[PDB]
Amino acid sequence: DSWDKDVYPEPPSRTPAPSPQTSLPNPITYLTKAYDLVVDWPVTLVREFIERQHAKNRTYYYHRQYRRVPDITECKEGDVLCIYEAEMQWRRDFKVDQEIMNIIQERLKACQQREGENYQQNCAKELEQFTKVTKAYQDRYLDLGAYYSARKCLAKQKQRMLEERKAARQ
Amino acid sequence: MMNGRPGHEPLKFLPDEARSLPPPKLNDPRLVYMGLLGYCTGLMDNMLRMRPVMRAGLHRQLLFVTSFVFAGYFYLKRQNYLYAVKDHDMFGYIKLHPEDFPEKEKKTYAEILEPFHPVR
Repeated sequence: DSWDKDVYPEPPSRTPAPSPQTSLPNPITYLTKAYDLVVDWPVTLVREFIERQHAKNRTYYYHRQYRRVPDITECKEGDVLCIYEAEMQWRRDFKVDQEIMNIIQERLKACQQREGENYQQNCAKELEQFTKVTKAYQDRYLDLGAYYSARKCLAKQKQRMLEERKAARQ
Repeated sequence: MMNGRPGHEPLKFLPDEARSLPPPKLNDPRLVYMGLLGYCTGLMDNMLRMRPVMRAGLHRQLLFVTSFVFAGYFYLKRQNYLYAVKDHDMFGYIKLHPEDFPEKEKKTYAEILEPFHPVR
């Protein structure tokens, strides 16, 4: 379980206790007990052996955080070095935002499947987060072309800010 | 267009100012390609005269490769001199006439408003 509930929330399961009002045996319970004893125990033993071997030959890998280079806004046009660094960090942030959108979509699908018949009521916050992140994504990356760039994103943001400022005049 | 420059001695292959420039390293792709062209010239000559393509005329192939590398080296040194003196004259003219070549200040991508063309 590398994943954490902070980024992939899951409500605690509330399963009811059995109430076997009938006298018949339960083939589901018998098959689950036999399935555990026959399949789950050897698989658990194999995985424990594998994990013991991994703990013997344990190694590590890291994350490689990048630091913020100067952006496209604060250096002169025609300077290909600053433009290159700003373009690379913008493409990096673009890919990160793609995966943020993927995380929100996974969260929404998990909410819908977990709630089932009550998805129209108790998935309100998941749908609200999905709508807000969709609106922000549409504000920053939507109309950019197949040659999307930091310069094009900046031009779109400046046009949107100009329209909002003009609307705020009246 | 550079024949009328001051100090142009006529019909001079390599003036002494060329002696100020670093020569080719004698194994650079221009000269290696010139030697390859000489070798191909020898092979094509053998095939046209209907001899064995490489088994025959080893002295001819050696002379071809050597002559191509030799002439290519001296011509390459001359061309390096010509390009160097063209760059020198251009930089000197820039320094002589600064009012015709202003150091234009470019501004950042925070004042210019590039129009945005959506691709809906």
